Amino acid sequence: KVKQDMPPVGGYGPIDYKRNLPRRGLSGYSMFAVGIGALLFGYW
Amino acid sequence: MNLMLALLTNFTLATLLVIIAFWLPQLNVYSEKTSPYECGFDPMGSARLPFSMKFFLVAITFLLFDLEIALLLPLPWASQTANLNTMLTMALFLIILLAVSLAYEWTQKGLEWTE
Amino acid sequence: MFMINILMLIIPILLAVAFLTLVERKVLGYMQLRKGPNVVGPYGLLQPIADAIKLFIKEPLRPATSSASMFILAPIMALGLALTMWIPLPMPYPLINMNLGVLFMLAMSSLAVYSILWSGWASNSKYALIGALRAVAQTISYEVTLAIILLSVLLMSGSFTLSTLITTQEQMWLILPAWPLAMMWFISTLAETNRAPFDLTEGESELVSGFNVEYAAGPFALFFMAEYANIIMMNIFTAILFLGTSHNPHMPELYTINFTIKSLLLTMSFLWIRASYPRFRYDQLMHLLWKNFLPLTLALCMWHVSLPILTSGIPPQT
Amino acid sequence: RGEYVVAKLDDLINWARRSSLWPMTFGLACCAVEMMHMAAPRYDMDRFGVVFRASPRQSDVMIVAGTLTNKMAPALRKVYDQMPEPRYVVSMGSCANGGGYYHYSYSVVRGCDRIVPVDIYVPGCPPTAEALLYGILQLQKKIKREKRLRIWYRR
Amino acid sequence: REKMFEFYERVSGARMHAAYVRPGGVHQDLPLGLMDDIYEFSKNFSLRIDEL
Amino acid sequence: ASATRFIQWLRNWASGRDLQAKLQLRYQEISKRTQPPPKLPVGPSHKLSNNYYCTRDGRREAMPPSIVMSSQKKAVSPAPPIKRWELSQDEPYL
Amino acid sequence: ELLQVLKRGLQQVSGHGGLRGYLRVLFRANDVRVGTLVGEDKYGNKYYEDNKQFFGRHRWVIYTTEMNGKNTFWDVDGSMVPPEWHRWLHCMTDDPPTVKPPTARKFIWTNHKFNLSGTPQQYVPYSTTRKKIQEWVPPSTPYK
Amino acid sequence: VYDQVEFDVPIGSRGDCYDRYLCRVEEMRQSIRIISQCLNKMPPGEIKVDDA
Amino acid sequence: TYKYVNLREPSMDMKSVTDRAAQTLLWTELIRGLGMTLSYLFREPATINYPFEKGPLSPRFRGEHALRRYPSGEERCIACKLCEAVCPAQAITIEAEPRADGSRRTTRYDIDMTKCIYCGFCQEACPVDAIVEGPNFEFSTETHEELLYNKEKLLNNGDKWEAEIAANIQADYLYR
Amino acid sequence: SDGSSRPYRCKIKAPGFAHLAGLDKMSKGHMLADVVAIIGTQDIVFGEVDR
Ligand SMILES: CCCCCCCCCCCCCCCCCC(=O)OC[C@H](COP(=O)(O)OCCN)OC(=O)CCCCCCCCCCCCCCCCC
Ligand SMILES: CCCCCCCCCCCCO[C@@H]1O[C@H](CO)[C@@H](O[C@H]2O[C@H](CO)[C@@H](O)[C@H](O)[C@H]2O)[C@H](O)[C@H]1O
Ligand SMILES: CCCCCCCCCCCCO[C@@H]1O[C@H](CO)[C@@H](O[C@H]2O[C@H](CO)[C@@H](O)[C@H](O)[C@H]2O)[C@H](O)[C@H]1O
Ligand code: SF4
Ligand code: SF4
Ligand code: SF4
Repeated sequence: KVKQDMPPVGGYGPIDYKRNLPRRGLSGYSMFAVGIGALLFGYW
Repeated sequence: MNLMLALLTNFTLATLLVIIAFWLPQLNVYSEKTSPYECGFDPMGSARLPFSMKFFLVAITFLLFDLEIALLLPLPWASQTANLNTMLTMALFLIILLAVSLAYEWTQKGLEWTE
Repeated sequence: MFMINILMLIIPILLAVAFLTLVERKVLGYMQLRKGPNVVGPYGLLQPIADAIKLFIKEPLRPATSSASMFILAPIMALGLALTMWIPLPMPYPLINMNLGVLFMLAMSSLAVYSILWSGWASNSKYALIGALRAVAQTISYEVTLAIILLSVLLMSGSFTLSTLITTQEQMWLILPAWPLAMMWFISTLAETNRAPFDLTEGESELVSGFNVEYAAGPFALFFMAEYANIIMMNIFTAILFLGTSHNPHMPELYTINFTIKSLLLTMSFLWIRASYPRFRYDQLMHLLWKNFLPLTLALCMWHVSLPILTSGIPPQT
Repeated sequence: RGEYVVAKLDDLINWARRSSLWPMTFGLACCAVEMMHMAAPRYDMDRFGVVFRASPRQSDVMIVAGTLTNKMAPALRKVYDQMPEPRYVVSMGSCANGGGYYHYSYSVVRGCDRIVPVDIYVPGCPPTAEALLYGILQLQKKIKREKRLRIWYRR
Repeated sequence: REKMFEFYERVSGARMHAAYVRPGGVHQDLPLGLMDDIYEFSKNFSLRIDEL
Repeated sequence: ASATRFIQWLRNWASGRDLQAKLQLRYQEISKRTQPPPKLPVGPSHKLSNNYYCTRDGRREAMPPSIVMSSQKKAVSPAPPIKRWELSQDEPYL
Repeated sequence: ELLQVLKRGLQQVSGHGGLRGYLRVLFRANDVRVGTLVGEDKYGNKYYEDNKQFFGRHRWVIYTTEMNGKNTFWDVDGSMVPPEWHRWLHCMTDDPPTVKPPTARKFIWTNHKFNLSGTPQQYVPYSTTRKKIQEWVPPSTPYK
Repeated sequence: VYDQVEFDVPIGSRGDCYDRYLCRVEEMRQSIRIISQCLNKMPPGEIKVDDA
Repeated sequence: TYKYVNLREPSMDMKSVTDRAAQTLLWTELIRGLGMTLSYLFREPATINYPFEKGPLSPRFRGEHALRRYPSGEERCIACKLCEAVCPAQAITIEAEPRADGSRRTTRYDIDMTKCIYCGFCQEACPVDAIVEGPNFEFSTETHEELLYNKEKLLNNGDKWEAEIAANIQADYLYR
Repeated sequence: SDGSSRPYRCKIKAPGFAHLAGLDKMSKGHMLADVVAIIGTQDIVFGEVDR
């Protein structure tokens, strides 16, 4: 019987390609509030 | 004397290292070696030719703004005055006027480089 | 006994600089999924020595068109002034205690620019000239902002003495009340030291080597040594300014340990930043400083003048 | 003994020179891609102390990586001449070695050794990045064999 | 890219100048187990693009 | 593959990805370097009959160019206008 | 897990026959990993593998300190690997010559040789053909 | 056999370097998309024209 | 089908405008880029320890040339000159004549390794597997002349590398 | 082709040849460091440009 390089019986598993940049981090309100809170503690 | 000794030592050591660098290695001088570098081809014209300055206006402004910091540096000492009403007004007056000139130069396109 | 103290300053600086080059190569290597120097000595520990010896037995070249005196003067001045930036640094005691130590550093930093200007001009070469004029532009970009930032911070310290910054930060790091200034300061020191993403006077991918394209062997090494000595010095300056270490007079070595760790970590971030970003275009550097930092630095200078007065927290003059 | 001292001093300078080889950022054609692969993470030439630098003034080695044409020949000689000494040349690939597959071309220099002296010849079209790395290590061992101060002593 | 030269070398014996595609088809057939390796390479590459 | 748990968490957190599932260094998932021998198929011309080369000779079917005009009604274009492309349903906007 | 890491590091000193052998490999090969010995060739090279290392680092050779009368304690190069182990080391095969020995021929070199360039026993090219035109030889006696 | 694989052509809007950078990056993802189809659709048979 | 790489309209609600304000002032997208190079610092690097470790190759690798023999020790080459005819670089030079016995054998067989493009057409063209490209790629020399191989050098290469060469042909000849 | 086993003429059309010819057009009004970016965006390899 012929034996040459072929893909598996049901094909290969799924391959990702779409862009994926996960969304991370806090909101603008939260980050500004932390910074202003740090300033006020420092001033005091 | 401490400071002058420190300055003399710093630059002496630097000079000594240059002297070693020039007198210790084997030299082989010829015309092609010491010719000016320009990526393998001979330079077109002299490197002393005029080089246009596109930020000429910002450079002149730097002069006027650099003198402001000389006027603002004494502020930590000025905060020790009893007459705090006057200093705070005049301290803020100077900075605001410095900000006004920046706003004027910005809006009039002085910060953009010429073409 | 003072000359011995001077030598216990210069010699470690040069050795610290030499092994900073190894650390930079390794850190960039691992951040780039490679190893970096690991053959010359164990873990590449002897790589700096090989580079130093190699460079000083390499033939130095005086270009045929160069101005000989300024060509030789410029590298001497670069290293000489680099070592002079360390003499007022309190670690925790300075070699030279100066009333206006902060101002002394501004003067010496401004004078160190001319080592770029005169080396580039004296070379009499077009890539060296372009690199030199980028130094003019880059100095025009940052110094005005850089001195005003120091002024805002010193309005809380109360003097230009560097050792007073230690006393000011006995209860707390100044980075809390002045983190907006710390950010703009940190970026300024990158431009001040000609470091990526502001590595424009040498600008390798655009100007081949910029202001020092014609320098070889020992003279080249001096510029390299000066450049890396200023990386460390300006990160030490940042640690003193914003991350003050507590000083116990009877155990000063504890200060020097904690102080050294902070300065090392700040120095690592320069390598970390170099591995992470592309390069500014040198006109974009000017507009960064003049249109973003300067408007905010001017506003914050007003704020830090008023704030001690309105909160009744003016620092002592002494 | 002077003989012992100069023998040791050669070891010192030879070790420094072979341990800190800085090739000129210089590549001509296909073979420059394999040179880029030698700098890449798998081989990481930098781990040997081999650092690319653009300026000829700050370079120790010229790797001639690709075809040298007649139009490019003066430029290659110019940047070689502008290297401070000691300087070495590595000829990489068939084109630089002896003209290769454009050997009979009217516009091609039949080997870069017509223009510069060559220390190591690396065969291949292109040599694998590992073949080039073998060539660089062969240059290091050549430098390790230099007897400059021993020969000076016996002059 | 180094991993992709390995695919070149495994079908042609040369990392770069394969001379593999010729008028009439290709020079040699895929070696056994090569498509499995290409699939392993492909399954992770999109993550590398994201890092870029 | 040998990184400790803490370093795995640190570098996973720093990159925002799960790096361990898509490691860029290859391990045991790749093919063996010794493979069983192939037995490759033969092409369609491997026949013992009904296989005269003159009936499958591509080169000898190539003809010299057809002369349309030699220097010895509705207008036309070289081909119909190209149909307009459609937006991807996969992801029209990156 | 940090202590476990340090114990692996300490086990490498013992795995290399003490600190002297550990320093020997660290300075010769700039690596101190301990692998499974696969075999040794007649020139003294030692071949190791570790299949938990990523592909490329899972096999390696520790070159002999002496080969063919040449001191190779510090001077080693890839051309010291004999052909039988060359195939295994470059992953052209899975089987070492210990398990799958090569086919023996009378004409195959019994003693492998490394790169001889730059030595008195380097290769020197020459034409392998004989003279093509024979020149007439005048008579050895006078007659004129 | 390019008429047998599905892929999208990236298109820029501003005609500058940044849009061409994005086009090339997205083209790499489409190449991975095509490669995935080539592995699954690879047919058997010979590899050069059976015409000696 | 096509897709747009850069055709976005950004949100103008207060939350989205403040999220961009925080990004501009707090350099959030620049910090995100530091995290990615930090994550590589703690990855195991891809460097191998050459020359103690070697890059993987396959049986098809095209390296240094060699002239092979039959098991009896007779040369395989019959001076047919097919390798010389196909050589894209004209790197092979051959002369031949009847040996002292009646055999058809070469008297000259040169390969200019600085003309060769290591393409492998010669071993494809050879009808008797006489000329092969072997697995050796570590034969850089100090002189140009050392790369102009005559018949003695190539026969020595075959005698030197036959053990590996025969095994590589054994792995690949059913693909040929 | 002229009917024989050796091509009569083979003109190679390299995309980078046209693209590089347009470098002067694309660089109008830009600075030195932008020309570095513009060269890269064209994706030039001089093997095909020069042949
Ligand atoms: C209660 C009253 C209180 C009053 C005070 C309250 C005020 C608090 C909030 C004020 C704002 C805080 C931030 C101010 C810092 C300066 C921010 C800034 O200017 O960044 C914007 C700048 C411009 O970039 P761009 O977005 O292109 O242009 C904008 C439109 N033209 O973009 C940049 O600067 C980017 C710089 C690029 C180079 C960065 C390379 C390094 C990045 C990592 C650094 C990490 C920082 C670590 C700092 C160390 C601290 C020692
Ligand atoms: C020792 C120091 C350790 C430093 C470690 C560095 C890694 C830190 C990872 C945190 C990620 C950065 O910070 C966080 O991520 C992204 C960065 O743009 C921001 O989120 C933003 O990202 C992108 C924009 O580029 C978009 O998804 C969106 O516009 C916005 O949500 C978050 O508002 C911020 O809070
Ligand atoms: C007292 C200290 C604090 C006070 C701040 C002092 C600095 C004030 C800065 C100038 C403000 C007005 O001046 C300036 O005018 C121009 C118009 O050409 C505005 O707008 C212009 O510049 C900005 C940035 O270059 C461009 O994005 C915009 O395309 C353009 O319209 C600026 O956004 C504004 O900053
Ligand atoms: S030797 Fe081969 S790979 Fe190198 S430049 Fe010439 S043709 Fe290209
Ligand atoms: S590999 Fe190619 S170029 Fe080299 S000798 Fe064989 S046919 Fe000629
Ligand atoms: S090596 Fe092979 S192809 Fe070349 S002449 Fe000899 S038998 Fe013919």
